[PDB]
Amino acid sequence: NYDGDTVTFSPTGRLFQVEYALEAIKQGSVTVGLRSNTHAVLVALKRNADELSSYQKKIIKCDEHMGLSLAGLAPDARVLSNYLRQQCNYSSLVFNRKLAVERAGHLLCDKAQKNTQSAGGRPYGVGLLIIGYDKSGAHLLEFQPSGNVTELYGTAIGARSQGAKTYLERTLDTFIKIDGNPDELIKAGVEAISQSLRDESLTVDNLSIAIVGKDTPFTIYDGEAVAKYI
Amino acid sequence: TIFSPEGRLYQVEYALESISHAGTAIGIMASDGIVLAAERKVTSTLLEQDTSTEKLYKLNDKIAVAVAGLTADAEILINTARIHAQNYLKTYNEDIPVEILVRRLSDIKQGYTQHGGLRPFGVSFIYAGYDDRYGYQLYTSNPSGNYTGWKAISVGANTSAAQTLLQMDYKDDMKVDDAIELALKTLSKTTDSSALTYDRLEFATIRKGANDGEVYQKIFKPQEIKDILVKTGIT
Amino acid sequence: SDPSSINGGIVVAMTGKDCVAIACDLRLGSQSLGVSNKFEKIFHYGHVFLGITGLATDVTTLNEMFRYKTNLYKLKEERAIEPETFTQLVSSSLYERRFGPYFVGPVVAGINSKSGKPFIAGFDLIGCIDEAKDFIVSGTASDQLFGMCESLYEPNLEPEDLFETISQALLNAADRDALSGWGAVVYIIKKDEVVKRYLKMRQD
Amino acid sequence: YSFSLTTFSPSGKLGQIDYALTAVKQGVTSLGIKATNGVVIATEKKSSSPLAMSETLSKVSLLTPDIGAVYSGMGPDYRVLVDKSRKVAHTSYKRIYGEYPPTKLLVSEVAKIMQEATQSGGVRPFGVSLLIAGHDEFNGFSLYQVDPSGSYFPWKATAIGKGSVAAKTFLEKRWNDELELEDAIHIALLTLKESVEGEFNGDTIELAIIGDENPDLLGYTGIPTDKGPRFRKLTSQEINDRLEAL
Amino acid sequence: RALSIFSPDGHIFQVEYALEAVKRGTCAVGVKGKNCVVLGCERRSTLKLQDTRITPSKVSKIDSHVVLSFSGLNADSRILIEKARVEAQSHRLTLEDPVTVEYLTRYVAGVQQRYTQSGGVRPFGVSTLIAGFDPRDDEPKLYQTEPSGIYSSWSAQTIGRNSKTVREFLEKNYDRKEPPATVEECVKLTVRSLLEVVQTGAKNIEITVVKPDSDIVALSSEEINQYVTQIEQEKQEQ
Amino acid sequence: TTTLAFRFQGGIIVAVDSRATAGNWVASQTVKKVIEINPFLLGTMAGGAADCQFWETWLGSQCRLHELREKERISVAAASKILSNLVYQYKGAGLSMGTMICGYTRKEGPTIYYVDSDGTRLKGDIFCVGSGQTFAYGVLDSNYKWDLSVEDALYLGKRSILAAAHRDAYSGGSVNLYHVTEDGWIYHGNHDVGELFWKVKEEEGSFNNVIG
Amino acid sequence: VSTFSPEGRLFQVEYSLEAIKLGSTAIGIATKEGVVLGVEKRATSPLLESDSIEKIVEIDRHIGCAMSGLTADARSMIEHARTAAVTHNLYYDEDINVESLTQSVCDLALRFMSRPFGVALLIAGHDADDGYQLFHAEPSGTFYRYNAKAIGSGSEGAQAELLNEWHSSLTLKEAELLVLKILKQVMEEKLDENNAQLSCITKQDGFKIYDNEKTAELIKELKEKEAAE
Amino acid sequence: MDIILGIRVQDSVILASSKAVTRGISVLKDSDDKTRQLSPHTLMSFAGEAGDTVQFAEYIQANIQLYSIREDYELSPQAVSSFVRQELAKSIRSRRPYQVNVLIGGYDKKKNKPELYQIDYLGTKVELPYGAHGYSGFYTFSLLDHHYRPDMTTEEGLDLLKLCVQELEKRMPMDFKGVIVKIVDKDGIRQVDDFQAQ
Ligand SMILES: Cc1ccc(CNC(=O)[C@H](CCc2ccccc2)NC(=O)[C@H](CC(=O)NCC(C)(C)C)NC(=O)c2cc(C)on2)cc1
Ligand SMILES: [Mg+2]
Ligand SMILES: [Mg+2]
Ligand SMILES: [Mg+2]
Repeated sequence: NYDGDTVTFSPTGRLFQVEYALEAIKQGSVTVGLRSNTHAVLVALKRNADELSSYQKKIIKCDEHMGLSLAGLAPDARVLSNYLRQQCNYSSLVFNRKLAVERAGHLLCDKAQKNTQSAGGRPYGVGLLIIGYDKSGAHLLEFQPSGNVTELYGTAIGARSQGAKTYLERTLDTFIKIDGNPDELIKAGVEAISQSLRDESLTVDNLSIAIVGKDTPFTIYDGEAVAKYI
Repeated sequence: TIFSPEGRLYQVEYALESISHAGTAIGIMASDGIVLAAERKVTSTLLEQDTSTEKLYKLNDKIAVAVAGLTADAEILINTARIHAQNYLKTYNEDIPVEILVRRLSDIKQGYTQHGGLRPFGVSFIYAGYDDRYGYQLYTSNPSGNYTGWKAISVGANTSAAQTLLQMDYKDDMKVDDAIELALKTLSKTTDSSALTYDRLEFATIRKGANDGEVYQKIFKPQEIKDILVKTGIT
Repeated sequence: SDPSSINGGIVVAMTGKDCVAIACDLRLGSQSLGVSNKFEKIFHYGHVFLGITGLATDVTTLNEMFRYKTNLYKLKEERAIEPETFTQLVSSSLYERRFGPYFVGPVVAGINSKSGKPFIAGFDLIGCIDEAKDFIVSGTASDQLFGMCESLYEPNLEPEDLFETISQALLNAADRDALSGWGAVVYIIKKDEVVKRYLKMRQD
Repeated sequence: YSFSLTTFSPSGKLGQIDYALTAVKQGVTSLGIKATNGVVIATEKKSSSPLAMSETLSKVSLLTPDIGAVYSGMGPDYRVLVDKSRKVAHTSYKRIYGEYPPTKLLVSEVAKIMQEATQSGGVRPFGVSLLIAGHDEFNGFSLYQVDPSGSYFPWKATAIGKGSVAAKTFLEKRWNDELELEDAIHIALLTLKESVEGEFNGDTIELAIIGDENPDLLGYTGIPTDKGPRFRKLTSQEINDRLEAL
Repeated sequence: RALSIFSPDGHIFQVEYALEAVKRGTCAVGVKGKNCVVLGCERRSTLKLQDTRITPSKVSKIDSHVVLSFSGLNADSRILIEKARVEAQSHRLTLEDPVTVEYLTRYVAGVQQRYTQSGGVRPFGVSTLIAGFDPRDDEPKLYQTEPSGIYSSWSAQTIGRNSKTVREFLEKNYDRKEPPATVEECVKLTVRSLLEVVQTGAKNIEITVVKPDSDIVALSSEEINQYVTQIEQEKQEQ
Repeated sequence: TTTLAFRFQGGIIVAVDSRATAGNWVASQTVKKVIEINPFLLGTMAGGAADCQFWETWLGSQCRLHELREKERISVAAASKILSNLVYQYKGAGLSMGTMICGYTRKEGPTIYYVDSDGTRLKGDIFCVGSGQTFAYGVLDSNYKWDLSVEDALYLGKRSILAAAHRDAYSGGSVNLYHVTEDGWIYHGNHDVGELFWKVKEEEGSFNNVIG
Repeated sequence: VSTFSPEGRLFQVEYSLEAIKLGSTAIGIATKEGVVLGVEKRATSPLLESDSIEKIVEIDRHIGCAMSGLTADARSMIEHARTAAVTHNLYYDEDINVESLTQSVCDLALRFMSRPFGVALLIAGHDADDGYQLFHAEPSGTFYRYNAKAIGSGSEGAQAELLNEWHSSLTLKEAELLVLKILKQVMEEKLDENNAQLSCITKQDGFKIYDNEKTAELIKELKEKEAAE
Repeated sequence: MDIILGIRVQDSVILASSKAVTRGISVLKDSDDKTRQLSPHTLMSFAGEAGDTVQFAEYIQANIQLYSIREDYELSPQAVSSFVRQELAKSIRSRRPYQVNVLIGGYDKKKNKPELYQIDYLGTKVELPYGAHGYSGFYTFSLLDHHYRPDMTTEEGLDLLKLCVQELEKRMPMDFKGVIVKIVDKDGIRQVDDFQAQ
C-alpha cells in the first residue's frame, strides 16, 4: 500500500518507487567502466530488440574530456546527459574551466534527489557510468537513480553485472597499472565484460567502446573500429 | 466530471437528484405574456415573507428566472447573468436576446461538467423573457448545461405530477389570466403541504401592456398573491 | 491637442425652489469643423441626470458605463440610485483611472426622492467633487458660464423663472465661445415631472 | 488539492454542508428578535474555565455602525468571517458609494464567501450559522440567518444551535408585529434562560441591539447629517438591571 | 490530474465511455448524392409540450457552405460548434478562402483528440457528421468524427442510438456505382433509413439539404411527410 | 534598389537590380533580391537587406509547411498574407521592407501582391518598389501594353531596371530577370549594367544624355 | 501516470504498448535502393471511403512515416515532426538527418500531457551521411533503427517472416512485393488496392505514396510470382 | 487624406470612396476599394494609417460574419456601429491604437430605414444625414448643407454626390483618382459602376 508515490516512506523507512526505479537497471544490457592513471574506458555491450535491429547506443559524449554509459531507460540517460552537457558547457563559457568529474557527480546526485522528493514526478530509471580526464587525472563514477554516486577504479552495471564486477575486483592491481598503454586498458575492459555474458560471443555490433585520457579526447568506437578487440 | 461505464455524468445525475427535492417552480407561456410561480420549501410563521426573495429573480428588465436548487449557487449564476446582459447592452446598445443570455448561462454550467474538478451548481432555472425577435420565450436549464424552450414547464419537486396536469390543461390560444390560474391549480395539486397559502408562494408575470408598446415585469407583492388566490377559488 | 478642446461643449446646472435644472449645447466638432448639431450631453439614469463635457468618445463611454453600473445597482438594491450616491459613484469611477483619466467634466443634477432636497454637483477629470448649492458649470466656455451664473443667479427661483435664468446663462456663454453652441436643450426637473426644452439659438 | 471537497452523493446530498450543519447544531444557542423600532441579537458566553476572561471574547460583533452579527457553531470560523465581512463592506461598498451597505447586501456578500468555501478546491465549508441584524434607510430594520451552504433568509425572530427547536417554539408564542424594543429585549432574555444551564447573569450573557442613533457614541460633533451608530452592545451592568425585573 | 489514462488491455476508458453517451444519443444520418448531401436526425421523447420555434434543431451551420450534426451530449456539442465557427472565420481572414470540409473536420477532430490527453478535462461525449461543399467545387463531402479524434469520409454514415441497425440498411441499399442522382431520391433513401428506428413520426424526422455554392435548406414537417407517405405505400404495395 | 513586377498576356515579368548600399558606401554589386520560394512562387526584396532576407526566407518555410499540411501549394493571396500579417505584428518596431509576392496558381492565375512593412497589402498588375521605383515606372508605364510578346516584355522589364540603375545612385550592378507562366518561373539570366548599358545605347540609340 | 511497477517498467507506457498491438499493421523495409512503407487500411465498414485513410504521411521530401495504434494521437507528432524538419532547414540551409528528426519526435513523446501517446511510428528516410534508414518510435521516448520492422496486430507473425525474407541486397522492387506479401498473410481481409497502401522514399525522387492503380499492378505481379511453386 | 463620403437619402445610403493608394512620391494603385461588406445590409468604408486601415476592417468583418452565423440573424446597423465604436474606444487607450476612421452605411430591415454612422479613430460616433472623413468634409459639408433634402430618391442622391466629387476635383490638392460608389438599400449592396462618365 506504500508504493503509490515517491513522496511516501514505508514503515521500515524505505522508498519503494526508488527501489523499483533501481530495478529497471537490472534489465539493462551490461556495461563496464575502468581506469588506470592515464586513461578511463567504457565498454558497453549493446542490446538488440530483434536480429534486424540496431544494438542501441549506450555511450553519450558530454564534453571533450567527459562522457557516460547507460543501463536502463534510454530516455532518462538522454535527460541527464543533456543536463550534464549544459553543466559542462556552463563551466567553459563562464569560467573557461573544464568541469571536474566529481563536480559532475554531485550535480547528477542533486538532480536525481529532487525527483525522489516531490509529488507528480518520478525517480530516474537509469544507472550511469561516468568517465573523464580532468585536472586531477582519470576518473570513473557510478550513478544510481536514488541519487547515490561513487568513485571507483572500475565497475559494471546492468544484467549479470556481478561477473565483471568480480573479475575487476580481482584484476584491480593489473589494470590500475596500464598507464601510457591505451589498447591494453580496452582489452582488460573487454576481458571484464565477457565474465557477464552468456548470450553469445560478443560481435562487431555487440560492442561499443569509449576512451578518454592524458592526450586523448573522449571518443566513441563502434563496429569496424572495435574489430581488433574481439 | 467523469463518465460512468454507461456514459453518464455522475455528479450531474446527483445534482438533478438534489434539485428534485427543491420547492416547485412552474413557467407558463401565454399569447400575451408569461407566468412564473414557485413554491417555497420549508416555511414557518416567523419567516419574513414581506422583504423576501428566494425563487424569483430579475435578470434584466425583459427577463426573469425561477430557481429550483441551492439558493447560494443560484445567486452566483444570477449575478454573472446580470453582468452578461449589461455587457451585451454596452457593446451593442440593444437589450440581450433571451436565447443568447440563456446559452451563456448553460455554457458556464457545461464548463463545470467538463473541466476544473469542481462540483456542478445544484440549480435548475426557468427563464421567462421577451425580445423583438421571438417575442415571448420560456426556457429551462439544468446542471448538465442543457437548455430547451417550452410552452409550459416545471422544475424541482414533483415534476412528473405537475407536468401531466399542464399537458392536460394547457392550450396554444391561452391568455395570461388563464395561465396564472393554471399555474396556481397545478401547484395546488402537487404541494407536499396541507393547502396553498400566500406566504408559501412567489409569483411573477411578464406582460406587454395594452396602454403603451413596452413590456412590464411585475413581481407580485404578498397581498397581491393573497388576492389572486381568492379570485380563482382557493381562498 | 488638449483633449478637452477637440470636440467642444458646455453643461450648466442650477437649483431652484423644489426643482433643479440642467442644460447643455448640442455641438460636436472636430476643431474648427462643426460635424454634428444633435450631440446631446445630458443623460439620465432613473431620476438622476448626468451632463458630460470634454472628449466626445469619453462622454459616450462614460454614459454607457454609468448606464451599466446603475442598472446593476437597481437590480441588487431594488430601488433607483439617488443623486448623492450617484455622485460618489461618479467620483470613484473617475479616480479609478487616476493615471489615465477620461477627459471629461461631469455634472450631476436631480431631486432626492426621499428628502425632496434638490441636488447638483460637478467633478474634475479625476473625480474631485465640487459641491455647490447654487450652480455648477463645465466645458470650453466654463469661464463665460461662471460669469453669467454669478451675475444672473438668485436662490429660490420657481421652475418657470429658473428656466429663463439658466437658458440665458447658457445662450450668452455659448455665444462668446467658438467651440460651443449650434443648439441647446434645457431640462427642468421637479419631484413629479421633467420638461425638456430645445432652445432657438445662433447657428454660427 | 485543487478539487472540491464538497461533492454530491447519489442521494443528492452535499455531505460536507450537512456535517457543517451538525457542527452548528452542537453550538451554543443564539437568537435574534425583530421589534418595530429595533432588532436584538443575543447569546451565551460559555466560559471554558472561570480563569478565562469573558469580556475578551466577542460573540456579538459590529460589522458596520448599523449592522451586528452573532453566531452558532465554530468560534474561530466565525471570527475570520467577521473580519472578511467588515473588509468587504468597505471594498465592495463604502469605497464605491461613500455609504455603508444595506443589511441584505452585506448579508449577500457574506453568503458569497460561505458559498465559495462550499465549492472552491482544497477547502471545507464554514462550520457556522450567523444571525445578522441591521438597519438601513430604505429597508428599515431586518434580521437574517446565514448557513454553511451560503443560504440566507429573513426572520421576524429565530434561534440557532443546541436549544434552537424549543426556542423557535417559545418565540413563536411571544412574537407580535407591534413589539417595542424593550419588549423584544425582555423576550430575548426569557428565551435565553431556558437554554442556559449554570449561572445566568450579565457576565454569561452577550446582547446587542440595533436601535436608535447614538450621537454620544459618534466620537465627534459638528456634522448634524451624521447621527452615529445604531448598533450598541449592552453592558454587563445594563443586562443585570433588566434581569432583576424578570 | 490525469483522467484519460490507459488500462492494462490498452484502452482509454473515458474515451470508451464517451462512445456510450453517443450510443445513448438520438440518431443522426447523412448520405451523399451525385450532386448533394442530405442530413437527417430523429427527435427525442423525454417530454412533449415544447416550443419548437426557439429550441435549437440538430443541424448547425458552421459556415455558409458547411453543416454539422451530432449524436451525444447536447451541451458538449455547442462547445465544439462554437470553436468550429470561430475557426471558419479565422481561416477566411488569414487564407482569403473559406474552409474545405475536410479542413474543418480535421480541426474539430483535433479538438476532440486534445481533450483525450489533458489533465483535468473529460473527453467530448459527441460524434459529429460534417457535411458540405468545398469552395468553387461540386463533388459532395461527408465526414465523421468521434470522441477519440479519429475522422474519415463516408459515402453514407449514421451515428447514435440504433445506428447499428441503420448502418445495416445503408450497407445493402447504397450503391456506390449509383449515388442517388437526385436531391429527391437522396431524401428518399435518408427517410427510409431513419424509418427503421424512429417508429413512425413527422415530428420525429427532420431533414436538411445541402447543395453547392452555399445552398442549404431545411425541410418542413409537411414536405418530409410527403416522403413518409410514398415510402409506406411502396412497401404496402408488396 | 529597383524591383519591378508586371502582369501581361504571357504571364508575369519580374526584374530587380543587384546593389546594396550603407549610406553612400556601395556594399555590394552582386546581391540576390529575388527569393525563389517554390517553383511557382517568387519574392522580391527592397528596404533593409536583413529584414527582407530573413523574413522572406522564413516565408518560404511557412509556405512549405502549408504544402505538407494541406497537400497543395499555397496561393499567392495566402502566402502574401502570411508576410503581411507577420510584418503587421512588428509595426512600430522599425522594420523596413517593401516586397512583391509573385506567382501562378490554377485558381488565381498569374498574381502579384505588394507587401510593405507599413502593413500595406495590394493586389495589382504593375508595381515598382525601392529608391529607383519612379525611374522604372517612367520607362515601364510608357511602353506597357497588355499584348506585349514574351520577348518584348522581358526586354521592357530589363530596360526599365537599366533606366533606374542609370539615374538612381542607390540602384545598379546587374539585372536579374524572371518570367512566370502556367508552368512556373523561368530565370532569364544575369545582365551586368557595365556591359548592358553600352549595348542598349548602341542598339537602341538612346541615352543621348550620355557622353560618347 | 508516472508510476513504476516492481519490475521497473512504467505502467502507463506498457499499457500504451498494448493499445498499439490493437492497431492496423504497418511494415517497413530498408534497402540500398530505397525504403518501403506499407499499411493495412482496415475500414470499419464498406461505406467508408478507403482513400480518406491516411496512415502513411509525408514529413519532408526525404522523410515519410507510417503509424499504428490510436492514430488520432499521431496528428500532433506529425505536426511536430514537420515543424522540426522545416525549422532545421530554416536555421541550417540543409535537410535534417533522419535520426535527428526521430530523436525530436521521441523528445516530444517523453513529455508526460496527461498520458503517453497510444501510437507507434515507423520513420523512414534518406540522408547523405547515413543513407537509407528505418526507425521505430515508441511512446516510451525510445527509438530503434531496423533493417526491417512490423508494428500493430500482425507484428509477431510479420517480424518472423521479415527475419526469413530480409537480406542486404534486396532490390526495391523485391522489397515492395515482400511488403504486399507479408501484409496479405497477416490482414483479416483479402489484400487489394483499396485496403492496403504502399509508399517508398528514394534519394532521387523523395517520399511518394503509390496510387491505387500502381499498387494493384504489384498485387497482380505478386500473385503470379507465387503461383510457380 | 483619402476621401470617404457618405449620404443617406430616403430609401438608401450611398458610400463614395477614393480609389488612389499613394506611398510617398508614387500612386501605387488607382482602383482601390476602401470598403468591406459587414453583412448583406451593412457596409463599412474606411481611411487612415497604411496598415491599420484594412486590418481593422477585416477584423470587424470577421466578427460580424461570426455573429451572423452563431445567431442566424443580421445585427442592426445601430448595433454594428456600437460594436465598432467600442472597439475603437478600446484601442485609443492601448499601446498602439488603430488610426482608422470609418463610415457605416446600412439598411435596417426591421425599421425599413437607411442609416449612416460616422466614427473616428477615437471612437467618436455620430448618426448623420451625410458625412465625411478628413479634409473632404471641409468642402462637402457646406455643399450638402445647401443642396441636401431628406426625401431624395437614390437617383437624386447620386447627382448630389457627383456635385460633391466635382468640388473635390476642383479644389483639393491631391489626385485621388475618382471614387467607387456603392448603394445600400432594402435589396442589399450594389456597386454603381457608371461614375467615370454620367
Ligand atoms: C538581399 C538584399 C540586399 C540588399 C537590398 C537593398 N537594401 C540595401 O542595400 C540597404 C539600403 C539601406 C537601408 C538600410 C535599412 C533600412 C532601409 C534602407 N542596405 C542594407 O540593408 C545594408 C546591407 C549590407 O551592407 N549587407 C552586407 C552584404 C550582404 C552586402 C555583405 N545594411 C545596413 O545598412 C545596416 C547597417 C546597420 C548598422 O545594420 N544594417 C535588398 C535585398
Ligand atoms: Mg474648463
Ligand atoms: Mg458659440
Ligand atoms: Mg461659426
